[PDB]
Amino acid sequence: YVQARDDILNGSHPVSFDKACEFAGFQCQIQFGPHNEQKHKAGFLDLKDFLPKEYVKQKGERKIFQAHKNCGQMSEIEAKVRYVKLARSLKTYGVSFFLVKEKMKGKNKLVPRLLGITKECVMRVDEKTKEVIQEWSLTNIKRWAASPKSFTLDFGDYQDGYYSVQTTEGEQIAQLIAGYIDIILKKKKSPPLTSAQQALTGTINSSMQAVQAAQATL
Amino acid sequence: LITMCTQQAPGQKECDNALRQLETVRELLENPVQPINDMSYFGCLDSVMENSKVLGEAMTGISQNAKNGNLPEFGDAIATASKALCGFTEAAAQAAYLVGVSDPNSQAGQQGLVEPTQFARANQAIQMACQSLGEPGCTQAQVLSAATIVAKHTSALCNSCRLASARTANPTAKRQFVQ
Amino acid sequence: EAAKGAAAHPDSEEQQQRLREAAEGLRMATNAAAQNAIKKKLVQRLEHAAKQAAASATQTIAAAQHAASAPKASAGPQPLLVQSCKAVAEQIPLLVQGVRGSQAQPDSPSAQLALIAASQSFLQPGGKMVAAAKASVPTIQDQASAMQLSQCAKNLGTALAELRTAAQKAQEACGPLEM
Amino acid sequence: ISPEGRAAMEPIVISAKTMLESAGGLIQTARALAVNPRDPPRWSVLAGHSRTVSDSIKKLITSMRDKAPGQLECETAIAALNSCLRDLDQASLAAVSQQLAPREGISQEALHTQMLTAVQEISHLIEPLASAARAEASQLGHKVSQMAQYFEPLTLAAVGAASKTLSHPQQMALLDQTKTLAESALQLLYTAKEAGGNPKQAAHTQEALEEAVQMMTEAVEDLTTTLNEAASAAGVVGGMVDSITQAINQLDEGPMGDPEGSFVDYQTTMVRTAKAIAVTVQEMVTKSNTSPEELGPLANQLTSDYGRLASQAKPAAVAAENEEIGAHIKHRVQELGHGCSALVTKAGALQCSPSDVYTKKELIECARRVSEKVSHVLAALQAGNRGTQACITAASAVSGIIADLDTTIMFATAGTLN
Repeated sequence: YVQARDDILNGSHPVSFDKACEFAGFQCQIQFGPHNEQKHKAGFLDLKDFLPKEYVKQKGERKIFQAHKNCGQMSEIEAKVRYVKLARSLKTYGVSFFLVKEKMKGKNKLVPRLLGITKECVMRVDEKTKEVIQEWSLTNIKRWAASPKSFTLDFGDYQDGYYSVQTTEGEQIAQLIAGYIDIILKKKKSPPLTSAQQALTGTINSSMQAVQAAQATL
Repeated sequence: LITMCTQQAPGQKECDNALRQLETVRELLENPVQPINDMSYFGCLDSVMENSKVLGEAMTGISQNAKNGNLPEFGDAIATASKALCGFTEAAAQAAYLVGVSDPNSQAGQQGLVEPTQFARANQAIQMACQSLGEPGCTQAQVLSAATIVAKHTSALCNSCRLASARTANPTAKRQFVQ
Repeated sequence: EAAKGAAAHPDSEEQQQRLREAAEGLRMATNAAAQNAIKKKLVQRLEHAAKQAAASATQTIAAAQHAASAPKASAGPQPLLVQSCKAVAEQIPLLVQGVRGSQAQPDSPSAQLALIAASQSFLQPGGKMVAAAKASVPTIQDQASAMQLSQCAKNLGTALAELRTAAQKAQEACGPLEM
Repeated sequence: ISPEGRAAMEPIVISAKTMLESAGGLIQTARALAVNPRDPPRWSVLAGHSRTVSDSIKKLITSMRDKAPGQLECETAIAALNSCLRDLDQASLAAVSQQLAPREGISQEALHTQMLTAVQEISHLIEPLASAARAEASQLGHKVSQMAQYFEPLTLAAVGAASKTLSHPQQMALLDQTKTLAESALQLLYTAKEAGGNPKQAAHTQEALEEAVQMMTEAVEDLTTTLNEAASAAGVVGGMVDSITQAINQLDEGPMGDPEGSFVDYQTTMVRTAKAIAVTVQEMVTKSNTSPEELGPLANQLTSDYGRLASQAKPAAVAAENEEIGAHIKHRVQELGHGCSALVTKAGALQCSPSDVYTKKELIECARRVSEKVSHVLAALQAGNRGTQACITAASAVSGIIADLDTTIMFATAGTLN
């Protein structure tokens, strides 16, 4: 429960603001009763604790409280199991996440999307939507390389024109790739002549024979 | 002349009018080198569809009349059929023009600033108003009719002048258009 | 006194035209033993412009020959340049003779009027020249010919610039007696 | 006309013919039935003639529907450009991972020139392309042909840029712009191909078209910035000369349309331009006294300025009543072109040789001359008798007044005034 809560605090985990509110309901029930959140409304202990920084800035007003009511009389272990299963339901698990801004197709703008990667597949999730925008498996990868600022994501020949990811920590992601591509290894079972010069020379010829022709015409 | 001078009782006087216009538009099609009208691609497509509708309903009307044998309705129907016949024929010619231009190596042209057919028709309309004006005692009705007709034609030609002025090249040319 | 009156009030059109008439009066008055040479210098610049006009033209034609020599799709290479060069080729000789009469028969004002007309006519194809030029720019398969035509077109655009300038010099230098 | 177009239409020609001969035979049957309403073989051949009519009707319809005028070629471009994308991505790989290598025989600047040329063409024709997507497909397919056959060489330019350029993040960015270009290209391909110049296509098509059009726009001018700013980085660039000439020729052609904006508005525009160019050029002189390197940005901004000047001068030129003033302003702005040509020329020459004093002598005399051309355009717009040029000048004056008064009020706050 608490480690998934911590991943929530990271913002790595794909959680909707609404989904964050239901997790906040679970947390308010495991930490207090339904009436406490009814007693007082401010609750950074409801906001700061339950939510990541963007969500506390979102100042979740009373959808969180309604999620509390929905949890209501569920025991601490009841909401704990609910939270755990709800967190497992997302494809978030076994998966690494990295906040990145990526060149959006059509024109030079950078899209806010999350780098969700598991040991065997690579997803693609918008940070403001928390659903996967595009998906791949490890198998699909046929090449890779990371700049200090980005990384190359070979989606194989099937995908037309992969998109690279602009990443500060891209080299760390590439060492992950080394660790990632480890699973595929585990699966396996035991001059005087220049191009410019020659083009120049062909031009020279073309010209000289043209010269001979011109002289003859003369 | 055929119509209001020779009686409709033969009816097939419109048949031969159609035969005439048939051969006319036939040659017209035969050399597609020019467009009949601005009326464009999708427009002529439409024209084709409703024209074909006209043909189908003619297919109905003339056939049922001939079964009856009642000549007048038969003749009116087949004459309208001929009208639609004309219609699609120029439609097809002009679609030919447009999309023959559409060939990748086909070299289009602007075909200039004149729309001589419309102007000339206006010219003859003006001439006809003048001709009506030539005879001393003429009914006021035709006078008023021609007056309004030439008014609208003159206005349209004024629009033509303005359009050319906008679109042409020589500043003095558009000046003379204005004057 | 024109200056003083302008000092009285700046933008009064009366003052502006007074200065105008003053200026050309100074001109005309200078044009007692002069405007022989003043018109002559007007010219001198003019035929300068004409000379490099034709030079750029020779550039264009050479570029046209290499250009047509190039493409495997030599037939139907979609060139505006072929008609472009044909037009300027037919456009050169009159300008040539205008220059020739200007130098050979300078005093005869009508000859320079003729050269003025040759200039202003010669202008029109410039934009289309550069248009076909830039369009062709990618088309080539020999980037050497690309530079050929490229620097050619720069010549052209510069030219047409000074050409129009010379034209304005003529028009200010105009003498309205051409009839 | 093109022959094979006539050939491909010969089907439609045939079907129209069949219209006509079917009408013929059917109408002799109509004559024969007008003789007698009930003639069995005659009725049979009337039905057969009618059937031929209907058949070739549907055949004309088939030919027109399967005609799809010019659709083929947009997708040809689609695939060509997708291949372009793929190789661009190999470039991105070989750069981000640092394996790509230049063709060192060629030099970068000309490559940029080719970029410029192609994108200029594209930029120019997209709006006519859009209008074709409004009305006509013939020229539509023609234009798309041109733009595709320009894209591929521009792709060649992109690959040169990648393999040659030095600044790794920055060359990567250049190719990002290339990618944007291609994306816009495919998008317009779609928009038009479904659009087909048909007024009958719903406004969804319309929308798609216009926002795509913009997308291509922003792509194009961002490219413009990139290339000309490389030129500024480039020590010597005659490319701006070509821009000036473009200004000149378009100036020459003039706008065939009718005035829209208020002449006084144009006048405001020119005065802003002129004051800008003057302050910029004198500041350029000062920097020439200091150092060359900065003229590049200076030169290119000047170029832009002249372009806007001419651009808005044309509708200004058509926006008055006294065309004589318009052609006078025309004279003025041409001479501006000549002067700025000299300016950038000598600026780059200096950028080659910052040591020479003869260069800077040329610089200052050019600066003088062009200053007088600025004065010329000043007097021209003043001769633009409309409004009151004094109005804008006094607005500037009062603005300075409030600047003074803000200084005074801070004095009071500090109490320095006493």
